Formats: sequence, structure tokens, C-alpha cells
Amino acid sequence: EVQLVESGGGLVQPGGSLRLSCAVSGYSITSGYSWNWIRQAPGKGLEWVASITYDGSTNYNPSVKGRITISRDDSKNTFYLQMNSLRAEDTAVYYCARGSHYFGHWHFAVWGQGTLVTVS
Amino acid sequence: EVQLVESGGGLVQPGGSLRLSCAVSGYSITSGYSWNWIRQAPGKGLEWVASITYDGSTNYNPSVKGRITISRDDSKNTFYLQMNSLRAEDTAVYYCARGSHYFGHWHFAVWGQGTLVTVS
Amino acid sequence: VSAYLSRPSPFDLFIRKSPTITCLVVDLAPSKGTVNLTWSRASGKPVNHSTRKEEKQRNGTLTVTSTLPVGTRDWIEGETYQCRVTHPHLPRALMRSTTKTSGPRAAPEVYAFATPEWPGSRDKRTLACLIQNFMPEDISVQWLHNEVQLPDARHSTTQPRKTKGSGFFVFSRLEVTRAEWEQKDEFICRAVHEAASPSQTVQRAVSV
Amino acid sequence: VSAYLSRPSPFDLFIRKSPTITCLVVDLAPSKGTVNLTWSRASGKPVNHSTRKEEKQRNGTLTVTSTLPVGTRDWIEGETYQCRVTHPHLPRALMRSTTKTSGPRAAPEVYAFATPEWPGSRDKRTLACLIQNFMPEDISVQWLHNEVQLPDARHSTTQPRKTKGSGFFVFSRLEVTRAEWEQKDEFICRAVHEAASPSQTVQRAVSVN
Amino acid sequence: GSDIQLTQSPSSLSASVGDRVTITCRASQSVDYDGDSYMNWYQQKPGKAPKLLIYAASYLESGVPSRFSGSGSGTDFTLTISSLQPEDFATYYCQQSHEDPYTFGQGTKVEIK
Amino acid sequence: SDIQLTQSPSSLSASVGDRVTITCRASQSVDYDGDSYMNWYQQKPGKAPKLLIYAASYLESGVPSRFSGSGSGTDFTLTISSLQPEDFATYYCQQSHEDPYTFGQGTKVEIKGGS
Ligand SMILES: *[C@@H]1O[C@H](CO)[C@@H](O[C@@H]2O[C@H](CO)[C@@H](O[C@@H]3O[C@H](CO[C@H]4O[C@H](CO)[C@@H](O[C@@H]5O[C@H](CO)[C@@H](O)[C@H](O)[C@@H]5O)[C@H](O)[C@@H]4O)[C@@H](O)[C@H](O[C@H]4O[C@H](CO)[C@@H](O)[C@H](O)[C@@H]4O)[C@@H]3O)[C@H](O)[C@H]2NC(C)=O)[C@H](O)[C@H]1NC(C)=O
Ligand SMILES: *[C@@H]1O[C@H](CO)[C@@H](O[C@@H]2O[C@H](CO)[C@@H](O[C@@H]3O[C@H](CO[C@H]4O[C@H](CO)[C@@H](O)[C@H](O)[C@@H]4O)[C@@H](O)[C@H](O)[C@@H]3O)[C@H](O)[C@H]2NC(C)=O)[C@H](O)[C@H]1NC(C)=O
Ligand SMILES: *[C@@H]1O[C@H](CO)[C@@H](O)[C@H](O)[C@H]1NC(C)=O
Repeated sequence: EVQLVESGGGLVQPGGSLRLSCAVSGYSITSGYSWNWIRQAPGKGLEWVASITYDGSTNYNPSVKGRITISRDDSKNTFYLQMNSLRAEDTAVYYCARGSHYFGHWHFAVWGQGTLVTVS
Repeated sequence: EVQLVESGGGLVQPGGSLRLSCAVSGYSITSGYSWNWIRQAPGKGLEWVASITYDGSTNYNPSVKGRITISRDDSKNTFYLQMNSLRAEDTAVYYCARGSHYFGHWHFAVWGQGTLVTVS
Repeated sequence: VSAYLSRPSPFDLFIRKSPTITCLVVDLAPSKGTVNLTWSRASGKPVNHSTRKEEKQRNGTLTVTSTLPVGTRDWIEGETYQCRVTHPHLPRALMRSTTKTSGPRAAPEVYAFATPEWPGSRDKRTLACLIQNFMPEDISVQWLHNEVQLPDARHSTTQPRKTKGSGFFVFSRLEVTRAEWEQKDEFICRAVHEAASPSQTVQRAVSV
Repeated sequence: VSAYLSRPSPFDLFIRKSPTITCLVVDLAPSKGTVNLTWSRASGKPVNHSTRKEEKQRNGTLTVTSTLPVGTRDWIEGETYQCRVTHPHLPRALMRSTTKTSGPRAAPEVYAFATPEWPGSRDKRTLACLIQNFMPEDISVQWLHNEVQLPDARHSTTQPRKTKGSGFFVFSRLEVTRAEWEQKDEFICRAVHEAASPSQTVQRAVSVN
Repeated sequence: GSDIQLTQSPSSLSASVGDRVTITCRASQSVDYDGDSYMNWYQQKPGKAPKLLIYAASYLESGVPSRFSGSGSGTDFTLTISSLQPEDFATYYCQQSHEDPYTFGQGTKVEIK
Repeated sequence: SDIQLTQSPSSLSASVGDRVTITCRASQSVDYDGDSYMNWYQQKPGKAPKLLIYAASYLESGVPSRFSGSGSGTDFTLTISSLQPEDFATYYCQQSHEDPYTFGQGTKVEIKGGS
């Protein structure tokens, strides 16, 4: 069974930069599916942040384009969210999720427990 | 299984009389159903001639009432058509048929091969 | 509104010799004025006294059933019974008919056995019956506990389905008490069918 | 218009090792231009080369089938194949999905008997097979006369029903002729099921004598 | 002449195997009563006695091929052969059982072309 | 400049066995190719969402049949036919039609009384 675990949260300073990591086990992130980062500000809505397909195609939300970067590591079966110039508007819980494919459209069938990012 | 046989047909002279028989086998003509005579002029339509029920009721076609009689004979499981004063219009094929009952109305579900009556 | 007219069970026709046929009307709105459910026979002899029953339903639906006794000699001789539902609402009338289904006829073969005793069945044993190659489809399946006929509730049997060649077949599964296989270690699977000979009965015995 | 999406049989999947899934569209009249029916996998991996075929029946309806091959490993690893039919005469689309049935897995145990000869039919005998306690429910049953595979017509098998306990069961009847068992009195009732170990096969041998 | 007269059409027709044949009966007066219509349809092949096909306008006599169908009410009834067949070439009669004397239509011959 | 999803109601209370109906309205149509790309998620507090329905009306595997989805264009509805104790959660719709993918704000389904 596919399992996903976020790491890299903590108390962080504004304007700095942080790397979140999603450690996937039980399925290979180059064998299929889309790999997403979705965040949730406290008691607010879910926001889709960025994705990478198994074949390497990347997609971003315009709300974070430029200051956020998504990469993977075939060797470590992990993928990463690089965030620069952190703002208060970035404080949230970041979930990583495995998207399942429906005729060119993706839905988020598997998530992980979440990691918290807080910006003073 | 309820088979019916006409008999007694033949060539007959005008103004005379003849009697046809329907030799019923496989069912008791007093046990149920309606027992009919139908005749058909060569290349003409079917004309219903006479009927007799298992209980003895008679019915005649008014076009021949008064010179046609229908009678039955329980022991020989046979029934008969009595005709006096034969005319040319009586020339036809005489069929006997077992009518089945539907909420007070009868349909002609079982027939016999017919016997021919020729006048003149 | 739908309407159904059943046949006699072979058992009612060839053993008890007290056959009946039921005319069942369903899907009625109780709002409507009551339905007329009259009978006719192909012979023209009059109809016995039929029994009427109304039973309102959990669907807001209403069920009226009519059962009519029928003559054994009359049915086998090739009689036709017809039910007619009319209503002041309904435009015309519904009619359903029944008869002895004419066709080729073959008597059933019967085999009984045990299913392998299996974990979770210390006091429970399971008995099965195969009945096949009969036609027409009309059949009555019976389990008997050594000269005592068993409640039909105790056994559940499958609907007749068509074989590859030409016969029908059914399955009867039966679980017998520890006491029952101990009180008597013999069980009888019997089928009643118009082709079966003699007395329209064929049966076998099988034990735990 | 209706659309049906079949799964690969255990036999096609473990013996022929050439599994395929068919998406069947039925009840359509030729009518307006033909229907478009495409595929998708849950993984997003691309779909093979699928073959389409159109057939006009006696009743005037159109049977359009699309056949797609699958990798046995892909299927067992738990892929999801999805078919989607679109038609101008239909406002929305029909979608059918198929995948490996989730749950516990128990291989089937098999029992075969012969029926005692019946009076009047000395030359036909009936052999029976009960297959039970397996899951999931997907199973393939085939009869062999000593390593000669018999046409699937020769036998009738019940659809799997769920027992009181935890397995499913099926019951298979095979009618064999006297000539067949006198030349060779060995008959094999064989089940192909994904839990059976090894090679996904369980069988019993049954003789008329 | 106060009887019920049944007029059929067509009198004669030509068809091919697989066609749909439709025959019509028109009665001098209504043969409806009690929510039913007492019109029966018979087939007569040459030199043989008639055979009953449909009774009560729309009910198929037992053992009658499914392609035969009847319909109608009032004074208008229709026999329909949905898919003509090689043996179905014959003359076809309607007969009313509502009011005595029972009367027959004049027949329609369906001929093979 | 994105697609907005408004859900209604915001918050609701029910009891076990009730029938609950939630509405999602998209700022513009999410239809293409005869399908509707609206997905429904369940989120219990302190836990991550769980996918229930994708493409408006299709059930994710292992999801109880009591969940059903329907709709087209910009009007979609999640229907729980028979509420259960475990069904008390916040529920999100999210459109997969056009980038960037967007979620509704959520409908909180709380048990009748006081949470
Ligand atoms: C006009 O005439 C045509 C021609 O006869 C009619 O076409 C038929 O139409 C019916 C009605 O829809 C249709 O019945 C459905 O059949 C589905 C297909 O399943 C059949 O075929 C498959 C493949 O051939 C079989 O499975 C295969 O098994 C093989 C090994 O075992 C394997 O190699 C293969 O890959 C498959 O696994 C299957 O056993 C069966 O033979 C059925 O799935 C379906 O039933 C399902 O759905 C209902 C619910 O909707 C359930 O209740 C049911 O239990 C089951 O789950 C349908 O019954 C039939 O396929 C079709 N045939 C053709 C050739 O077109 C047409 O219907 C007629 N229509 C009119 C208006 O006249
Ligand atoms: C209202 O409440 C009622 C609850 O009692 C519901 O009534 C049930 O209605 C169904 C009809 O859908 C009856 O079901 C069966 O009908 C089948 C038909 O299948 C085959 O039957 C013959 C048998 O030879 C076969 O020739 C046909 O071709 C069919 O394939 C039959 O197997 C039975 O006759 C049986 O009647 C139920 O019996 C009936 N229940 C009761 C208790 O009477 C009803 O659905 C509810 N809803 C409505 C809208 O009325
Ligand atoms: C049904 O028809 C018979 C025949 O006259 C009659 O007894 C009955 O009253 C009719 N209608 C009803 C509603 O019973």
C-alpha cells in the first residue's frame, strides 16, 4: 500500500526559505500518478500548490509561481517543495498527496498526515 | 388430443335432406366446451351455422333457422347437423369445431378437416 | 399495475390432488375504487368460489390476491383458466392465462450427497440434492426425514434453469440437526413431476 | 444505450498469460455518426493500442466493442482501467471502470463426484464439482478429459454465491458419454483462481468407476 | 341483414419473406363490451381448415408464433405479422364473437412474391 | 482569475440516519467531454482529507454506497442517504477542470446537540 510522510516543518522566520520533503514508500514516484503539495491555512480552505507527474511534467499554482519550486529524487523515492521568501500568507499545514488519473484530470486519492509551517 | 372428424357429406339433390356427423375423440362433448358447425362456400367467406353446448343449449344462424337442426349423441361422442330442403347455396365445406370460452364469448380453437356438400 | 397468474404445484396436482392457481394483482393505489377480479374457464363450466384478499403494503402499494381451486382431471386434460382484472379507472382490462404447458416431457433424475464437513460445523452437517434433465419446468422438491415429510422452510432450493442440451435442473441445500442425523441417519430427496413414474415421484436417500 | 466493462478471466490472466478487457456498447441504432469510446488508466500511464469493431445485429442494434490488452503484472499490482463512451445523442458520458477485486484471498478447495448410473440412461453419466471457500469471487472452471481440454460448452457452472462462512462457492456439472470414459476414465475438474498456489490452479480427478 | 358485417383490407396483397404485413378489420357496429373487444383472427391455408391465432382482439392462442400480434378496439382491429415467413402465406379471417350470429370477415390472401 | 467554488450550506446539524444534501457552485462551468470534474472530499479534524467522489458521480473505491454525487455545469450536490456516526466531518468540493485546481471552503457537518 502507498504510504506518504511529510517532513520539514517547524517554526520559521519571514523572508527565509524552507524545503519540505515527502518520503514515499510502497509505490515508485516514477512508475505512475501525480505527486502534489496541498496546503491548508488554519481553519481555512485547502489550496493546491504544486504537482509533478510520474513522467516529470510540472505544474504550479500562479499564486506561488516564482517563489516555490517542486523537484524529486528518483534515488530516494522522495519529492520536495522549495519555498523562498516565506510570508505570513504561507503559514499552513502542507499535505502531500498522490493524484489518480482520469482522462487527463487528476484527483487526490492518497494523502499524508501533514506537516506544519509557521512564519512569525 | 381432441380430434374431430366430419362425415356424412357427399353429393345431394335439391329439396332433399342430409345429416352430417362430427365424431369427437379425446374429450367428452358433454364434459365441456361448445360444439359448432361452420361451412364455407367454394371461394366464399366462412359462415357460422350452428352450435350446441355441453349442457344442451342450442344456437342457430337465423339465415338457416327453421330448416337446420343440431343434435347430439352422448354414447357415440358424436354430434350432427340436420338439414332439410337443400338448396344450391348450401353447397360448401362443412367444418366442425370446438369453441373455447372467454367470459361468456366463444372462439374456435380446434377444427376438423372438413367434409364437402355439393348440390345439383 | 402488474398482474400474475400461477400454475398448480406438481405436488398439489399428483399427491394431495387438491390443486389451486392464484391470480395476484400488485401496484394499486388504495385511492382508486376497488378492482374487479373475475374468472373464466376455457370449458365454459362455471367457476368455483374464488377467495379474495387485500393486504396493504409498505410501499403505499396494495395487493389483492385471488385463489381458485381447479379440477385435477380438468387441468391435466388440457384446460385453460383465465383471470380478468378490471377497474373503473383502468381503460381496458388485464387478462392473464394458464395451461398445462404443452411440449415434450422428461422425468427428473435425482442424486443426494453431503458437502464436506467443514470448520464451524460441529453440530451442523450440510446435505445437497441435484435434480436434472426434466421437462417441463414445473417441479416440486421435497426433503423427508425417514417417512416424515420435513417443513419446506428447512430447505431452500434454486430456481429451474435450462441445461446445455434440453433438461432443467435445480439444487436443494439442507442442513440437518445433530439430533436429526442421530435420530435417523437417512434423508430423502424427492421430486414430483408429471413425467415421473409412477405416481409422478422419483426419490433417493443420502446419509451423514 | 448501455455499456459494459468486463474483467479479465482468471484463465486468460494466469494460463494464456494474454489478458484483455472489453468495453461493450449495445442497444444502439446506426443512427447519427458512430460513438467514440476512449480509455484511461488510474496510474496515468498511457493506454496500449486498442482495437475497435462494429457489428449490426438481427434486432437492428449496433454492438460496438473495444478490446484493450493488459499486463498481468499491471492488473495484479492493482491498476484501474476505465472506459468512457460518448455519443451526440447522449448528453453526458457513460463510464465503466474495472480493477482487481479487493479483500482477503483464499484459494479454492475442490471436490468431484460421479453420479450413480440412472435407469434408462446407461450411456450418459454426470460428474459434479463443488468449489468453495475461495476469494475474491473471480474464478475460472474448465473440464479436461485426461489432458484434453473440453469446450466450455460441455459444462455448466453456477455463478459464485457467498457462503455462510468466508469463502464463495461454485458448482459445476459435466455430462460425459460412455464412449468417452471407456476410452479413458479420468476426468479433471480444474479451477483457476488468483490465490491458488502455485500456478493459480487447483483440480481433482474423478472417474466413472 | 341486422348482423354484424366485417370488412377486411386489403383483400389481396404480395409480400416477401421478412416484411411486415398489416391486415385490417372494420365492423358494422362496436364489438366492445366489459373492457374487452371480441374479435378473433384465423389463418387458413388452402385445402385445410382454419387455425385460430388471436382471440379477444389481442391475445395470442397457445402455440402461436410470437410474430403474430393483434390490436384494436371499437370497430377497428389489426392483425400484424411483424416478420413474414415462408409458411405464413395464406388467407386470414377476422371473426367477431360479440353478438349472434357470429360473423366472419371476407378474408385477406397474403401471397408470396 | 481562477475558478471559485461556493458551497452551501456552510454548516449544518443532523442526527444518525438522516439524509443530508450539500451544494457546490462553481464560478464557471467545469464540464468538458460529457463529464463534470467536481470531486468531493471528507476531512475529520486533525486528519487529512479522504476522497469520496470524483468526476461528480463516481465513487472512490471502498467508499460506502450511501455517498452519492450528482450535478453538471456549475451546480453540484453531494448526498448522504443515511448519516452514520463516523460521517461527521467537514466536506469539500474541488474542481479538476482547469488550472489551478481549486477547492470550495467546506461544509461542516456536526451532530445535533453541541460539539
Ligand atoms: C439485440 O441483439 C444483440 C445480439 O444478441 C444483443 O446484444 C446483447 O445485449 C445484451 C443486453 O445488454 C448484452 O447483455 C449484457 O452482456 C454483458 C456482457 O457479458 C457477456 O459477454 C462477456 C464477454 O463476451 C462475458 O464475460 C467474458 O468472460 C470471458 C471468459 O469467461 C472473458 O474472456 C471476457 O473478457 C469476459 O470476461 C459474460 O459472461 C457475458 O457472456 C453482461 O456483462 C451484462 O450483464 C451484467 O450487468 C447486469 C446489470 O446491468 C447484471 O445484472 C448481470 O449479472 C451482469 O453483471 C448484460 O447482460 C449482451 O452482452 C449483448 N451481446 C452482444 C453480442 O452484443 C442486444 O442486447 C439486443 N438488443 C435489442 C434492443 O434488441
Ligand atoms: C408495493 O409493495 C409490494 C410488497 O409486497 C411489492 O410487491 C411485489 O411486486 C413484485 C413485482 O415486481 C412481485 O414479484 C414477483 O414477480 C415476479 C416476476 O418475475 C417472473 O415471474 C413469472 C413467473 O412465471 C415469469 O413468467 C415472468 O416472466 C417474470 O420473469 C415473479 O417471480 C412472481 O410472480 C412475484 O410475484 C412480488 O411478489 C410482490 N410482493 C408481494 C408480497 O406480493 C411492490 O413492488 C411494491 N411497490 C409497488 C410500486 O407496488
Ligand atoms: C365485476 O363484474 C361482475 C359481473 O357483473 C360484478 O359482479 C361486479 O360487481 C363487477 N364489479 C365490481 C367492482 O365488483
